Amino acid sequence: GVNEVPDYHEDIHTYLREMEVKCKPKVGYMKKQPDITNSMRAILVDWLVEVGEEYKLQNETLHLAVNYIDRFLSSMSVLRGKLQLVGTAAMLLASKFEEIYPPEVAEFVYITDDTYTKKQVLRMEHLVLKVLAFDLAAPTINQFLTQYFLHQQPANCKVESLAMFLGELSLIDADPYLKYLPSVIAAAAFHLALYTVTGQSWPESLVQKTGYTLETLKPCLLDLHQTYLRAPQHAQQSIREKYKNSKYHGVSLLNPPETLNV
Amino acid sequence: PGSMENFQKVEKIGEGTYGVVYKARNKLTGEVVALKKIRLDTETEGVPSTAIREISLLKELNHPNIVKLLDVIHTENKLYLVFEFLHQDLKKFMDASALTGIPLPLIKSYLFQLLQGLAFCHSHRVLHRDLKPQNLLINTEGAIKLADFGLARAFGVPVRTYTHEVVTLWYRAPEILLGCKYYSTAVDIWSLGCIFAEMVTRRALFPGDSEIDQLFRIFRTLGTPDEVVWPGVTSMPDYKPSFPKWARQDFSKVVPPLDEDGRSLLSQMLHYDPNKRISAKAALAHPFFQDVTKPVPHL
Ligand SMILES: Brc1ccnc2ncccc12
Ligand SMILES: Brc1ccnc2ncccc12
Ligand SMILES: Brc1ccnc2ncccc12
Repeated sequence: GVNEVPDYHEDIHTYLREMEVKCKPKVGYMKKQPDITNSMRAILVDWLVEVGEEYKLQNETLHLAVNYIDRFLSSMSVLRGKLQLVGTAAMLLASKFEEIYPPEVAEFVYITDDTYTKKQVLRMEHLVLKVLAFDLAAPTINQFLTQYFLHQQPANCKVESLAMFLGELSLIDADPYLKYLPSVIAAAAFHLALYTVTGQSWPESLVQKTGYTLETLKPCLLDLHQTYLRAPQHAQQSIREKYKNSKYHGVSLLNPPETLNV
Repeated sequence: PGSMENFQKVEKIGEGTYGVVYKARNKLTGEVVALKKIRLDTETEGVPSTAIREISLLKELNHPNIVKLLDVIHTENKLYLVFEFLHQDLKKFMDASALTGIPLPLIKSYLFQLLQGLAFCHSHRVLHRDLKPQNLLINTEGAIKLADFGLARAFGVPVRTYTHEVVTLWYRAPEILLGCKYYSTAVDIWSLGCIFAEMVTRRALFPGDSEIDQLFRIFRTLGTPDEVVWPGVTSMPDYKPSFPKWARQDFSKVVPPLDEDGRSLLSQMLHYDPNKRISAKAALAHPFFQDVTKPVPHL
């Protein structure tokens, strides 16, 4: 019914596909950042995961914030001492965009341990808005995932939660997920989730919707599959901790499959 | 791309939440614009979420039936939204079109354009969520455009739970009034439905003074809904069995001057069940519009 917008779902999907290309960060920006690294970004993203858990924020908000961070770091050189200020302003903006009840600015100041002032946070908010030119309605992995979900026959909450988890893991590591579009990571995540839980594969019906096959997703899948296998050892662990919760059907406790068989 | 030194203020023309709207003139190009000032010096939480949604969503919606945001002047204590100027809103026009009434060609033209604008919104994952005549701007050429996207929201598919009790009450869809967990594009259609009726009668179709009075006014016109007309209704969070059960009056009594085609379209806009309620896209093909044109306003 109308909650799945049947008269507009195609138009929307087509429009997000176009917009994900426009809202895309530069794949090679870390090497051009003098003072920050993939590892510093991973620490930041893993922290924003924890911030969303503490403030009971939508998963969509987290994804928006990272989109904003990556786009910002694509044109703006940032000292490591200021990396977190950017991420805080990013999470505030995402929250004001996406959440019914965003946390107050004071709360954002508080989660930074008074590293930064309220004045610093509000000034970085204006800068990110200037650098992004207010282009905040960015497609996220989640917006694709939720549409992919409508193709499940039948629907499996473990499939859905496990896809959310995997897509979320991908936020942590610019190498190699900066090279892949939201829509392609969501497709890898959905297939990997479906295969893990039920043994089934990317459906004919999503080939029709997306144009993606297992042929075209294979690069992101091989990466995502490694990230899943290695996730217990990753230095960042907030996402796994998060997906132990029953809210997400404890999907981080499922065993990854050893092999994908193409 | 712009600066306030090339604008000349002319007169106040309105008010939003974050301040006044001003008519101004670009001194280099001649263009007439509306300036919406958003207070930031007074803002202790930074840029308002209303403004962030308004600006981000409007930069993407380039359509002839959506008010065009031309520019954003980001000073340090001030934020100025530059829109194309339109002369009047639909509410002012309806009040000045009394005694004569709005001519059907123009009602039909305006409704048609409104549907084009809303459909374009819905096609770009955008709910307007405050459609009412005060927020629909008309020009001297015959255009009408959706405006005030301050309560608007980017939706995902399927929708999740968004802010409750949105839409000015007289225009709020029943599924919001019943506190449903999820609402979708159909809430905007409901608003246009009310507006359609309103253009014909020049008075609001459901002028309630409370959420419950609003429901009861709706029920007394469309009949109290049950599981047959609207499966789920008796389960909705704020459905109550004690609701009086009113008969659906014949729909030709709701808006007597309306013709067969108009009635058909209005009934489909005010269907209880958000799943059966017509979409903006489908409504464009309805025979009501078989002879539609774009005439200038008569006044
Ligand atoms: Br067939 C076809 C084409 C485009 N999109 C589609 N989405 C879902 C199911 C089938 C589709
Ligand atoms: Br014209 C115009 C554009 C934007 N907002 C407006 N608010 C009030 C009156 C006219 C407006
Ligand atoms: Br525009 C237009 C032109 C001709 N016939 C039409 N029928 C229905 C809706 C719009 C129409």
